[PDB]
Amino acid sequence: PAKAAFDSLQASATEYIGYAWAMVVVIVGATIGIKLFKKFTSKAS
Amino acid sequence: PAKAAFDSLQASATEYIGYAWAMVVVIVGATIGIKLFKKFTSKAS
Repeated sequence: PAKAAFDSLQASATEYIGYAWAMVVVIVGATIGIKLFKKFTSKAS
Repeated sequence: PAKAAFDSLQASATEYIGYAWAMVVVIVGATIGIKLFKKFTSKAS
C-alpha cells in the first residue's frame, strides 16, 4: 500500500509542479514585458 | 496423573502464547505502519 500511495502522491506533486510552472512563466513574462516596455519607451523618447 | 496433566497444560499454554504473539505482532506492525505513514506523509509534504 505504501508503494502505491507514495508513487501516486509523487506523480500528483509532479503534475502540480507542471501547472504551477506554466502559470508562473505566463505571469513573469507578462510583468517583465510591461516593465521593459515602460523602461524602453520612457528612456528612448 | 499430576505429571501428565501439568505438562499438557503447560504445553497448551505455550502454544497459545505462540499464536497470541503472532497475532499481536501482525496487529502492532499494521498500526505502527499506518501511524508512521500518516506522520511522514503529513510532515514531509
